[PDB]
Amino acid sequence: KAIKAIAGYSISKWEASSDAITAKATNAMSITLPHELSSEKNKELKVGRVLLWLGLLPSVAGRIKACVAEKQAQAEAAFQVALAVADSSKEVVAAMYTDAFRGATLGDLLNLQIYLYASEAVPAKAVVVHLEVEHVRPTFDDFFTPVYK
Amino acid sequence: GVQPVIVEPIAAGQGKAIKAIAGYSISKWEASSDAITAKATNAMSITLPHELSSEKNKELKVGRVLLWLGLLPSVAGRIKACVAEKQAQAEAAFQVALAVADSSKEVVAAMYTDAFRGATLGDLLNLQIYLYASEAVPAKAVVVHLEVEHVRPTFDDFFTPVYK
Amino acid sequence: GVQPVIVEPIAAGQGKAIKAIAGYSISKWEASSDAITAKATNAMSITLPHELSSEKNKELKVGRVLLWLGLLPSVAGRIKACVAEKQAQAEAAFQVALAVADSSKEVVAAMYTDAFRGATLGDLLNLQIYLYASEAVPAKAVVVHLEVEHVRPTFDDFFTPVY
Amino acid sequence: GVQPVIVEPIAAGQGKAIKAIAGYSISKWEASSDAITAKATNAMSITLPHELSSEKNKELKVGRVLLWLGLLPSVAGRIKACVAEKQAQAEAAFQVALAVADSSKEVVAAMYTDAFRGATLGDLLNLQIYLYASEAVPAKAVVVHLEVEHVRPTFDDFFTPVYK
Amino acid sequence: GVQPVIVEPIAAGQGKAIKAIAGYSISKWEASSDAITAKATNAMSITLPHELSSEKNKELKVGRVLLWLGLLPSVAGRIKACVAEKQAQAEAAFQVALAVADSSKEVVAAMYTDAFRGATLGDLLNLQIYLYASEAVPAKAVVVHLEVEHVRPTFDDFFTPVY
Amino acid sequence: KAIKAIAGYSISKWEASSDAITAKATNAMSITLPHELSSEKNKELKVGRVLLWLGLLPSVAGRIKACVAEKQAQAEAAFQVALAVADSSKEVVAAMYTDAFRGATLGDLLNLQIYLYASEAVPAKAVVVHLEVEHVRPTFDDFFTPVYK
Repeated sequence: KAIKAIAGYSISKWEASSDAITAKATNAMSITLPHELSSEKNKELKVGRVLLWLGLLPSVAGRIKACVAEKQAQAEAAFQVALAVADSSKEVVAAMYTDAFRGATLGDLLNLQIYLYASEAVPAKAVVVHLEVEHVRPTFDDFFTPVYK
Repeated sequence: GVQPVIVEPIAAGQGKAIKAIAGYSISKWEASSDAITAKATNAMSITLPHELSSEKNKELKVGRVLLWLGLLPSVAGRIKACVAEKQAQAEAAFQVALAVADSSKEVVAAMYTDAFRGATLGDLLNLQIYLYASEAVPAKAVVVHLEVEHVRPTFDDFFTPVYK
Repeated sequence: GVQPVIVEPIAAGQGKAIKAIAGYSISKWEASSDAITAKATNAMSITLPHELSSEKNKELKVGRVLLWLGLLPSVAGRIKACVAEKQAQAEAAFQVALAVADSSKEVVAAMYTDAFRGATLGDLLNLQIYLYASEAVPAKAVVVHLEVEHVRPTFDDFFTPVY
Repeated sequence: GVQPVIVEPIAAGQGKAIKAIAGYSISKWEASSDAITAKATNAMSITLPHELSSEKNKELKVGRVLLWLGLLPSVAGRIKACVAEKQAQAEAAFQVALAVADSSKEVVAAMYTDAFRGATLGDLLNLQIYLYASEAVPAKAVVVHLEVEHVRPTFDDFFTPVYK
Repeated sequence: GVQPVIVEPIAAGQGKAIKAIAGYSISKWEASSDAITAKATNAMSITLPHELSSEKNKELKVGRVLLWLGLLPSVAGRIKACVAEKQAQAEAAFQVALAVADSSKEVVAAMYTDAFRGATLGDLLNLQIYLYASEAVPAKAVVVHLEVEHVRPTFDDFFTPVY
Repeated sequence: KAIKAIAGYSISKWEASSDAITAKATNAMSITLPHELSSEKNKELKVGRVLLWLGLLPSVAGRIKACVAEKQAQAEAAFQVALAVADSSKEVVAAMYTDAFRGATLGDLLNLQIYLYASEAVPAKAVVVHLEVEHVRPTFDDFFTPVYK
């Protein structure tokens, strides 16, 4: 089976491709909401659980780590405080945050960042980061936009 | 069975007024404009009053929003306006707006019944006002009026305690 | 389902007349205009009729105010009128008015349901009438009619004592 | 029979707040001061807010009035203040005042429970504020806060009718 | 008629402790001061403790805020403190504060019952603490204690998963 | 999901950074309570379960082990008697002590030590040790300090 969202909650999924990475280097990528949730009305919706997993090219060599944390002056120091890390050298390359954000809002996610690490040279678009975020269902999504505008 | 009716003419300012829902109050303020070039657009920021600019008061939920613009009796041209999110392109806000106030209609106003419902008063600072003109217009020639329904502030019926 | 409906055309002078609220009466007077420059505006102070200008009656409350203007039939163009507070700019009063009377529409009128509901007849001397015209207009071409409802005066059905 | 009691100490700003009577609301605003000479007095006019300066709103009855003054933490001297009618002599207003706020007390405030009851908001413009200083003080060194209980304005829960 | 009454003297530490309202908890932390020029004022930003600095907890509502300061016993003079919004003038915050803590009185404290009732813990980062002294005071001589009551956090009695 | 504390119990979390480590060397670090639990009144509170996990820098090479045990004359000999070890060469880098301390007090934890091991040179602050301790909730934590002091 799989994990089902609680009553009154929906799950939104999107992805973001990566840039080039150097050796023993760590990039910081900001989080961008999908356009359908970018309004001020929808930035007030609560957040439940958040799941991170990534997909590498089959020819990518070396160990790739990733996590989501708050903004840090030193990019590498994020991994010491993150509550879960997606490491490509174990059975499950995923990072589940079941309680790290439960109660924040979608507008709060713009204050977070995604940190990627690589021990070997990585070209552009080699890694794809998948983000899945559970949140309160939008209040009006079963109505047409009124015609008289 | 048919039914005959008579339609009664209505004078200006004679219709019914909208009433706020329980637990809410309506605050009003207006802002001036500056010069607009022919076939151009302007972006105008939204600034709160002083009495609603404390951390306590910027946590009040928003209801409905009304935007109506008053202009000089001698301005020639077509004026349009809307309220939307901040955009790189000022003219591109009209392509996605849910209500546009156009001066060449019978009612020059726009009602946003659901676009900003559930936001907070402090979130309103992230919205802008876009203003278009068909022909060149000078400054102060058009005034925009903004009316926001929001939760009634909790403590406005109490004197300040005397022991400071 | 669908209901058929017949709309009956009406002539001028057909239509309801608004009735004053209980305990109130309506007083009417008019003001004549002077020459107006094209694309300019005029301001003129409200003058109470001689029968309401005493201290006894300037303390009565105000309900609704109605404005309507009657033009010379030869006059053509566009005339606009409004009632507001005294303004530094004559034409700026149209940006803050809650109603404007226009001659290019079918009903040339302006109704103020709550703009002054609760003031006194003496407060009307603090207001002004603003008149705009797109073309030049000679004097005595626009007559401004005002209708005000107010609390019914209490001691007026008496003769003046002469003993 | 005797009765023993314990008196509990109270911290600053810990007492009860006064609540307005039915049908009334409280509006607040503050005004700055200018330089005061040693052993001298100043007369400060009273100006209404903008939202309460229409003919409709200057007909609202007044209830209670509270005057409390906040001053810099570094001002040396004694400061007194009162609200009274306009007078030829500024120092002579303290001889007839019903409540004087003196900075050398535990509670620095004055309550006027009956002096101005039954007047109107437009009548308040006829009153002044008198301010005394024992030693020389600079400008902006003392701010006066004024709180007026008055009848709740009738139409603040309604949207403006759209047909202008 | 007249009732006799005996007043019982109390020692320091005797007196009631205010209980937090249902559904709320109280978190306490302290801040140390630095050198203060005589007849001058200092401003210092509120820093949340590390256990409330996450996005999850900065969305909790605020009830009451209590301030009290503890001095070195050798320190003499007058110290004043208040919590307000950020001000262009450091000392102007005392003219708009709803309470001030003074060391020349018996209780050196300041209670804010409604000044911030309804804000968020993240809004406290928009406020500042202002400290004034009549004489010169060296660093680490005033310790500012803050006590804040807020909505009780919901998901904190769990271990961090490690699967 | 995650593991919830029993009735009448709360969980306190803190961390301590590491010093430099030599090759095939083992350091001993004493445990320090948070300041809010350091009083004699709060040192009498009972202890439930204790969890240890650590966060390395992504560029740290070599195998890092860690455990908490009693004071030992020989530092390395702790790993032979510890009931759980956090090894950075397996799926879960964590050490759970579900019954090793259940019944002791917080004052007893000052008699324990944390032992770290490294097979390669490690600079200062490279490892961060996270400690999570379940204990009886303090008896007075919903009251203000009385004003008249």
